[PDB]
Amino acid sequence: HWGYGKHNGPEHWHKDFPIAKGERQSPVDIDTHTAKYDPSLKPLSVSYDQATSLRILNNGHAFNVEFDDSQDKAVLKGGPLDGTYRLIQFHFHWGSLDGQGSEHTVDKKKYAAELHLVHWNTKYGDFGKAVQQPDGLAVLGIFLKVGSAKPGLQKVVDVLDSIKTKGKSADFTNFDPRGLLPESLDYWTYPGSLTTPPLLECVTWIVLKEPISVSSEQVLKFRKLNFNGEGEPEELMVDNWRPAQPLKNRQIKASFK
Ligand SMILES: NS(=O)(=O)c1nnc(NS(=O)(=O)c2ccccc2)s1
Ligand SMILES: [Zn+2]
Repeated sequence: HWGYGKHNGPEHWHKDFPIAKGERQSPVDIDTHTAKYDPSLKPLSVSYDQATSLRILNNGHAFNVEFDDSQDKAVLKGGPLDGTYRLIQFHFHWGSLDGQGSEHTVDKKKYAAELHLVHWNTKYGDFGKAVQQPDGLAVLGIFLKVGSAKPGLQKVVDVLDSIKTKGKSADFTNFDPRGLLPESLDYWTYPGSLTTPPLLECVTWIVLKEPISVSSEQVLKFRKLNFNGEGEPEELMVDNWRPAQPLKNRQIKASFK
């Protein structure tokens, strides 16, 4: 099965998922001097006041926090988007060391981790249909740097011991993702793909300029998770990030100058 090890990592994915060598794969390095300011881009509208989290799951390559998306509770609109996108899950990618872990990079700089808030376009009726469309998903990406603790993250950090191995899940209600956002919503955007198999090219990426800071202790707890199932030999869940892919015939646009 695919994963992040030496024998089944990103460099091998293309044998089972040939779209890995596609025209708009992600992630990609954001060159801040060649990104184009676009004054036509609108501010992001993040409406998370009615979000309903349900549970947290270790899926063997990350942990997902899942939300109820049966109704327009937590939605993303505006920015480069047309239409309403519903939040369905968030997850992180992180490194074994503080100098790596993010998927996108900024002028080749890597961050300690990257938060992905995944949303789908409600005009396609369900998530499975949305992932088959070029504008079906919108993922909000937020960088994490190591510094002062993020109070909003601690609820997540404290439950990780309950889902240490693959396939474990726990109830995770009344979590407010607003506590994970930076102060500013300035962003870069480009058309891209999921960064894990099946690597579908259905994503409008929105990457926030301002990182959030988390403490060393907080990220350390991430690194104690396991890729393996219970009873299996222990493999720590670290470096679950895909390297930057070529930009090809794409333009990254900036919401700010
Ligand atoms: N890193 S990333 O692109 O946001 C994603 N990686 N895995 C994801 N999972 S997911 O959206 O629930 C998903 C699950 C099944 C098929 C397509 C997408 S999103
Ligand atoms: Zn992701």
